[PDB]
Amino acid sequence: TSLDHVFGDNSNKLNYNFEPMGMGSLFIRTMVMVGVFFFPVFIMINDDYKYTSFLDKVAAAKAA
Amino acid sequence: MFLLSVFFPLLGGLVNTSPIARFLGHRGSSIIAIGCMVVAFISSVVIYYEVVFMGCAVSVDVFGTWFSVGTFHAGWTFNFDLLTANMLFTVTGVSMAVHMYACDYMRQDPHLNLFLGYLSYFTGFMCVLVAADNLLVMLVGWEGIGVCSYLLIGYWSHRLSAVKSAQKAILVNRVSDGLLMWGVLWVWYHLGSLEYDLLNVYSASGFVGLSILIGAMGKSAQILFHVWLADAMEGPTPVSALIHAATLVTAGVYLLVRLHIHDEMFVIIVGSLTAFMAGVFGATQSDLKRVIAYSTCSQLGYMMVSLGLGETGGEASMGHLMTHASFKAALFLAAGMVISGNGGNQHIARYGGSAHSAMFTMLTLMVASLSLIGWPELSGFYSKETILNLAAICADPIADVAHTLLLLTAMLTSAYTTKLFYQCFMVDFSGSSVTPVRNVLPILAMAILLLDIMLKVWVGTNLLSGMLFFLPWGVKTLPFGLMVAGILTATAAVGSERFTLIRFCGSRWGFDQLFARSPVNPIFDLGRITWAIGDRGLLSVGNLRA
Amino acid sequence: GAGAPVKLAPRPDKPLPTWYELWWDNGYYPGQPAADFMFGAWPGNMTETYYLRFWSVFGLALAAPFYYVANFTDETRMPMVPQQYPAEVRDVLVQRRNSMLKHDFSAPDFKEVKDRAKIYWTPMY
Amino acid sequence: MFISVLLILFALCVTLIPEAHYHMVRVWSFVATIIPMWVVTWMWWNFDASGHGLQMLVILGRSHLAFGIDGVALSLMLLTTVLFPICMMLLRTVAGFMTFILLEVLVLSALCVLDLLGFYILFEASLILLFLLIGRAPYGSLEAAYKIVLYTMAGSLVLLPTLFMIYSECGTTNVLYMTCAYNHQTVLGWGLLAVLAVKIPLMPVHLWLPEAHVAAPTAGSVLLAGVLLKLGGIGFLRFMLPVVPEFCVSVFPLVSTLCLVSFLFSTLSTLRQIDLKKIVAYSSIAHMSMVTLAIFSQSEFSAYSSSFLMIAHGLISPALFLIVGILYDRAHTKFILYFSGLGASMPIGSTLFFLFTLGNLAFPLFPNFIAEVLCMVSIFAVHELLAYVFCVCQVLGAAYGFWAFNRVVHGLPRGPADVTRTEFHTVLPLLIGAVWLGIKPMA
Amino acid sequence: MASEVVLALPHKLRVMRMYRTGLKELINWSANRHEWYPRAYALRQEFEDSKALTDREEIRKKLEHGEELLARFRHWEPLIKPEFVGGTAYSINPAQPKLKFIPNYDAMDEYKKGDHL
Amino acid sequence: EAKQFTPDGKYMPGIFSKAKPLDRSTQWVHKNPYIEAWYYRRDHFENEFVWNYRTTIEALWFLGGFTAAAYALSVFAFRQADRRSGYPKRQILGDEPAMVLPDERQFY
Ligand SMILES: CCCCCCCCCCCCCCCCCC(=O)O[C@@H](COC(=O)CCCCCCCCCCCCCCC)COP(=O)(O)OCC[N+](C)(C)C
Ligand SMILES: CCCCCCCCCCCCCCCCCCCC(=O)O[C@H](COC(=O)CCCCCCCCCCCCCC)COP(=O)(O)OCCN
Repeated sequence: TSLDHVFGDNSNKLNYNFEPMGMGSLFIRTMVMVGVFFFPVFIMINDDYKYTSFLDKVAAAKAA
Repeated sequence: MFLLSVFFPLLGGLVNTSPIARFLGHRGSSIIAIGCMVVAFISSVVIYYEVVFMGCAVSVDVFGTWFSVGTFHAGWTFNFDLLTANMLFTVTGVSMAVHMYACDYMRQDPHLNLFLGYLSYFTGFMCVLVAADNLLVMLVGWEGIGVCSYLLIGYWSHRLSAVKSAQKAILVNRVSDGLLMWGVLWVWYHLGSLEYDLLNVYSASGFVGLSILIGAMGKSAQILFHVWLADAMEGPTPVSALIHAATLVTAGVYLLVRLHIHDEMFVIIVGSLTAFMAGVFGATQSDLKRVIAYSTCSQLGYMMVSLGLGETGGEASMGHLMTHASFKAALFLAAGMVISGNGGNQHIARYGGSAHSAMFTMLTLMVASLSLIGWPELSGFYSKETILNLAAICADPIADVAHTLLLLTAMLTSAYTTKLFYQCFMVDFSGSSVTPVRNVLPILAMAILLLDIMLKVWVGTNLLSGMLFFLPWGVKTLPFGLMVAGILTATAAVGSERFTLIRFCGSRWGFDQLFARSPVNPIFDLGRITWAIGDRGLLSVGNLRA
Repeated sequence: GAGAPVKLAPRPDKPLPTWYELWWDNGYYPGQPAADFMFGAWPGNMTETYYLRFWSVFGLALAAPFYYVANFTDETRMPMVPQQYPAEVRDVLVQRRNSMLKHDFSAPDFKEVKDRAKIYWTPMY
Repeated sequence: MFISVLLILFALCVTLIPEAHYHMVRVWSFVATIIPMWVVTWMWWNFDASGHGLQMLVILGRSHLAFGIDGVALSLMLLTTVLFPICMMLLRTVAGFMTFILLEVLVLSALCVLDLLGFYILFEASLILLFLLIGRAPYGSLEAAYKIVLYTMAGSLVLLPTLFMIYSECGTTNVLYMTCAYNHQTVLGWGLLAVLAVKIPLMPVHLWLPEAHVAAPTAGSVLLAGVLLKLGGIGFLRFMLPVVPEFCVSVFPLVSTLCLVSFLFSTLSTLRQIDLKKIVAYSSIAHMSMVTLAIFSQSEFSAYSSSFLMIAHGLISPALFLIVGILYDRAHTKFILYFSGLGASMPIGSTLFFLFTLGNLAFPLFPNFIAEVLCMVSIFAVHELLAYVFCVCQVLGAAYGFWAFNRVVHGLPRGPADVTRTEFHTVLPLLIGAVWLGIKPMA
Repeated sequence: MASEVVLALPHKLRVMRMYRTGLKELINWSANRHEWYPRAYALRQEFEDSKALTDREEIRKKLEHGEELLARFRHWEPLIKPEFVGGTAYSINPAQPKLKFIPNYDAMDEYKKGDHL
Repeated sequence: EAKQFTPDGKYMPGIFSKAKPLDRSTQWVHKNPYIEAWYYRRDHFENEFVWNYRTTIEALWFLGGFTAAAYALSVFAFRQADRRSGYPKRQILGDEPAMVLPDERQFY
């Protein structure tokens, strides 16, 4: 306590309850994080879908 | 002479950190560090004249093979070509003056030889990075400068904010390092080799350029990765000069210029957004080192756009890198001298007059500031005007918006650099400590970088200097008018009453605060879930009481 | 000036919170959160709602011009065509998807070169 | 074989030394583990790398117990013979010396056996030794010992009838004829997955490791981390992949998702740990998940890269356990809140801690960097996204590693003094091995 | 609005803290000290225009409005002297506390320096 | 001010000596009771698990959710690898009899 009159004392305490985040906030932020940090997975899934729909068009208009 | 540019700063670091330094002390270690940088600079000068001017590249098999399993073959091999010679000349020349400065700036530090050894290791890993001929020895250099940046940013380890700044630099760069590693996997898989001369790509699979761009955006501190760069001011002033001039931030731009496998839309958009963002960020700061840090981020944005423009744009990007290193290191060294003359204060509201600094420090700040703002027929004028004129004739419609962003950024840069000079010297005194530094070593350190600024005007970086891209006088001389507008506004010292815009920009758009809870707190909470609910909960098997 | 005074941080003298490892206590006063701005008052007393509200306008203010020029403006705005090359030099230069010579609307294979510059992501089989 | 009998009989003579001769007991038990290191180095000298896959064979009639050397077994045997004298330097009683001597006999014979019933007999004969080592009365934990023994017994009991099923199916448990006969691969594949997914910590059967690897003494932690986890990997590479390959293809999505969730969830749990030994203990699960996925990729040079990662982990993580053991031995706690400023008070120990922290995070000039690059080459060649998952999550490993280092090493200097000569020489062979295998591993 | 510490103060000290923080925030928002002097004079004249009040409701309304203003205009980058808390020179190279030394620890009780089992 | 060595080496235990000998336990930490209590509680945190609303919801969406995401990604990668290698549809566990294990004597 020899420096409390120079740099401040220990009377003011931290205002935080150390509690977990709310469930909806955690879910929404995790879904945004999955979308941002795993964007090659969505890009490649979209590539597979766009490729298979073209083969569907070919197989549809070919056998007619 | 060729291997002396790479090995020998690493040797200086090894000497000054080992128990050999217990016999030399501070006094002997300063001599060892300065000599070990002078030799490497002389070697790099010889390499520069041989390779750039006489066009004779040299390839050295140094330590045999590193590892070779299947068709994945990594060798301990260097290659010294035009880009490598450019980078080696720049890195060793800047690091020599920074060592000469640091031997006097950190004189009163208790562990001076440890600091000098860390600086030498950082320089040597940068030399290893640019001298490598394949991707894996490049990754040695990449992670080596990352580790040495961690050691040097958090040098004053008893201060918690410095420790957290070093950890932040490591983590932000670790994200981009992961993406760069995945890109190296793509490149090797679809081309069959790791050496640069066998990596000629016309049309690749998109993930290659994107992931290598993300890995470069980490080190060059572009948008959504710039957050570590401002906090890296916790380290001492020589660390900041070497981070912002020659090492670390120029590595991603070097990698993109070397590979040339990007897709230009992402590169142009990222670079121009970064330039405008860092321009408005540096206009609203009062910490003397943070303004210079944001100007570094802005110029890296300029170089990013230029390498987006094309092969000529890639050459202009390397040219602006080379000329930027000299005046940026000079700016940081002059700012360190001004800080030491004012009792350690870094706020520009507590400066003024011409008593707290030497005449040479004020001259250094003035000349490097004039080169940065593109004053005509100085060093930065040639490279910055080349990039601006190349952006004014690109046939991509995206480059139309990028050019406008660059012109606005140029006006902002001439505003806040003139503000940095005005607050430091022109206004009345508002500090209380006048201890001006006039030692020989930091003055000679500044004089060397000013000589390099003159050298870039006298001898160009490449053949683009003097080539005329044919533009009307209105398009050509507009950046001069934007420089004058910034100077007049900053000397008038005018301000606006829109305080909510002022506090949105001065708080740097809240990127750190939004990152404190969009990935970070969720990572902590998901760890709580995986431990408490999973390991202790759902998967836990209890005992059978009897 | 090494050896400056610094105040020490007190040890815990009360029961600890369950998730106490979100405070960084290094031994000196004051400690900090494990990541800055995760809790406690933000600088300038701003909040997350402040930044999200200002960004919900400012983000479209920055993304607006790029969209306009990428969808409502094309190669013909330029007063000149790109740099001209002999056929043996040009034919390898425009193989790069990166090249700015694909914006040459006076080339006889302008469309085919633009159709070959479409970015793909998954390499097909 | 005659040499192995002589080495066992020389090692077992520690019991007959009268206890009042302290110097002789120490020297005899240390030399009894030094000699097999020389013999295994000689076996590496004798190996013909352009010859057959199996060399130096011996088979003991109709008793099972057949032995042979390949590259994976030879590298793992070299690592074990390095690690056991360091364990001898960390013990003080004849009971400890004898437990580690019996463990060395069982590990060395299990690493190179070519019979499945012989592997079963040799490996889990170490169960009661591990129970007594972990649940030692004043300073161990009986809960941890019960957990590790019961999980291992559960997996082994699932395997044992399938072992006997293929034995009745073809007539032998020799791996050279088990790989050439027609067998019902789904049943035996499930039995082998059951043992080796407990030995390698794979979720959900992984909860024994955080208790056991922390409750063990420093020598026990060095052995358990650096050696005993890799018996699951050599189980995969020697027995399961050659004998049930159709199962090994069909189970790949399940093994793949187990490896991915083990990697991610164990990395997420490591961040909230507050015990230094528990921090070091969790980090091993993610590395073993990368090992298992690289083994199961079977794609480019998968055995090579996965064995090299096993060696790199077995060098780096015992050194971290050694540094935590020094801190615990001379400060009587393993709790992070009691340690700060260890750079000023233990500069050599903190330098070693930093170097092995960088090694554990797979930074270059350490064998983990080469290992993780080649493991991700093997994973990438099946699909690019299975490599991307490990690539993008590198910030999560560095977060816990640098957070633990920065919390205990910097700040206000409090804590014990720097390392002794003995502690430095316990650390030193691992550092030399790391520098060599990370700079010039091959010729 | 004021913090829970300032709301616990006596009225005289509450007004004093409000004037002091107003002067400091005017320092933080100004370019120089010579810019700050007439703003300090204007803030002093602003407090002098409410000195002779007696109605506690009007006093409370003025006090609460000024505290809202000070919560609005809290600078995001305050000017702190470097060697104090929040400064750039705080907690850099402190003197080491006394750490104890054990000489020749390996030589004490040799042959019995492991872990018990 | 203890004396644990003779002038020619020879460690002395000092069992009956007045001065406190420096030894292995000299730098053992003084235990803070609340820190010991918090570490004990975190060591036995499985006694605090309860099937309330938040526990059930987070165990469903994160643990089961990401496990299902990883299984779907693994099957996607397996099928895409088999298509990009020239293979037909291959038999994973519970997928009806089909092709497993390509033949090296065959060109796909
Ligand atoms: C599956 C292959 C085995 C590879 C496992 C990884 C090994 C880790 C380290 C890599 C070193 C590479 C060494 C290459 C040359 C050595 C000899 C050699 O060829 O290797 C042997 C085996 O190599 C070894 O045993 C390497 C030993 C590595 C273990 C090192 C760790 C232990 C040292 C600890 C630290 C000691 C420090 C002491 C100093 C104070 C056989 O492997 P292959 O060439 O694949 O066999 C050929 C296959 N066929 C016969 C069918 C044609
Ligand atoms: C904790 C981290 C510390 C970081 C340390 C710094 C960063 C290091 C990063 C890279 C480390 C690589 C070290 C490799 C060591 C030797 C490997 C090669 C072994 C060998 O036998 O090779 C021969 C040795 O040659 C030679 O070695 C040359 C012969 C002797 C002449 C030069 C002497 C060396 C002077 C170096 C000064 C200080 C430099 C500091 C790095 C060269 O021949 P080959 O068989 O490969 O054949 C091919 C070309 N002929």
